[PDB]
Amino acid sequence: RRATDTTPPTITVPSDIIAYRGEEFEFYFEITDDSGQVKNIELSTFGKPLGLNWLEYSEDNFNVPGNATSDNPLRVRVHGTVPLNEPIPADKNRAQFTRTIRAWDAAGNVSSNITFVIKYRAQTDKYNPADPTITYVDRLSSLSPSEKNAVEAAVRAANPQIPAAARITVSANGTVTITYPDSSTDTITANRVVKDLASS
Amino acid sequence: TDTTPPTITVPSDIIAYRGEEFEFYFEITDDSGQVKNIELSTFGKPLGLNWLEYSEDNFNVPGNATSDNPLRVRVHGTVPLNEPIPADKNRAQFTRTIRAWDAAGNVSSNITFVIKYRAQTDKYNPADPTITYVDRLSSLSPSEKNAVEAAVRAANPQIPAAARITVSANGTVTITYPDSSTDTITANRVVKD
Ligand SMILES: CC(=O)N[C@H]1[C@H]([C@H](O)[C@H](O)CO)O[C@@](O[C@@H]2[C@@H](O)[C@H](O)O[C@H](CO)[C@@H]2O)(C(=O)O)C[C@@H]1O
Ligand SMILES: [Ca+2]
Ligand SMILES: [Ca+2]
Ligand SMILES: [Ca+2]
Ligand SMILES: [Ca+2]
Ligand SMILES: [Ca+2]
Ligand SMILES: [Ca+2]
Ligand SMILES: [Ca+2]
Repeated sequence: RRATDTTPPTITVPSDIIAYRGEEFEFYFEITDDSGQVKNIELSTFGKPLGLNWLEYSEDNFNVPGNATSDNPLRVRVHGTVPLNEPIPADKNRAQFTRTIRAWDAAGNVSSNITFVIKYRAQTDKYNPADPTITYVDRLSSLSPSEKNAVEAAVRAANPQIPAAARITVSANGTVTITYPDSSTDTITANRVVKDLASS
Repeated sequence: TDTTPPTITVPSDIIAYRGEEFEFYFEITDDSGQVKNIELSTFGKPLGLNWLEYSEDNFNVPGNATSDNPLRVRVHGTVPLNEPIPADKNRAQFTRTIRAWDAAGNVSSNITFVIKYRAQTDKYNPADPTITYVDRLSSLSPSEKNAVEAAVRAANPQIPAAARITVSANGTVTITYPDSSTDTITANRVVKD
């Protein structure tokens, strides 16, 4: 029987972390140690500061005997919100943060940093608007105020899954813009939104 | 023998707003106590206001038009939403005449009445919304624009539901009424940092 614990904790990372700007997300690390106890973790940029102040996790159940067995792993909930204005470069391949995690057991053994990747995307990547019920108008090239109100309400009614803080605007010819809270957009062409009342 | 025509009181300030139903009353009296009928015209010529209507309830009945209880003729209508408004507001009106007669056939002279009409923004005056706090005064977010619109709407249930409230980058609010006239609420009454 081995006199001392010389083996560091083992960490399982989520494989496909995807976050949308302005929306709360969460993911879990799973950690075990041959001793059954994990003391704490470190999120870093390969040993350097994490540099992501919006990322957080609970230290609940840290450094408790039996908190990290094979049958009952330590489950660390990481969560936060990618800032609304977080820059997305021209190549969306680049809209991600590669970071590292490691963990200590209660015997001074620390694991070697392993990577996880937080991919972040514009809100319109998450949302796909359904077409509204058609609004019938007097002039296709010049909607009235009530007709624009109606169009907005129709687009809203057809899409309850879309954020309430998204703003729906309507042009003179019934073209619909949905601007999500992160200012990314979806467009609905007028021919899918309005029809001439007299012709119909 | 009745030889004297009825007398007619008209409202002094008939003011109608485009697309919105108005109502007013004529009050008519005759010495006999009875008024037979009235006629609305353009100084005797056709009235030419097909959107105007009046009630003929209680016409030509004894005692329908006494000094104490005059004949009260309800007039109502809706000036067309797209009725053109002259640059000179003194011409934004219809000048018409009413005459009335008793059962003896004594007819009054043509009495003038004027229906003034105005854009819907001449009626509506938006109330202050609760202030919306924003991150950047010169560049509102979609969420903040939504909040601004919501607040303006909540403060103004008297403004037509069909009116459209828009919000610019700096929180300036535009209210566009059904007849396409507008009101503006300056940013300073709407947003704060
Ligand atoms: C939005 C953006 O530019 N994202 C980058 C990201 C950032 O540069 C950084 O992580 C935030 O401080 O960095 C990515 O690249 C890393 C390299 O900078 C590092 O030298 O090597 C890493 C190797 O795993 C990694 O490639 C990232 O975090 O994936 C690239 C990403 O587009
Ligand atoms: Ca160990
Ligand atoms: Ca989309
Ligand atoms: Ca008389
Ligand atoms: Ca009476
Ligand atoms: Ca006004
Ligand atoms: Ca006024
Ligand atoms: Ca709206």
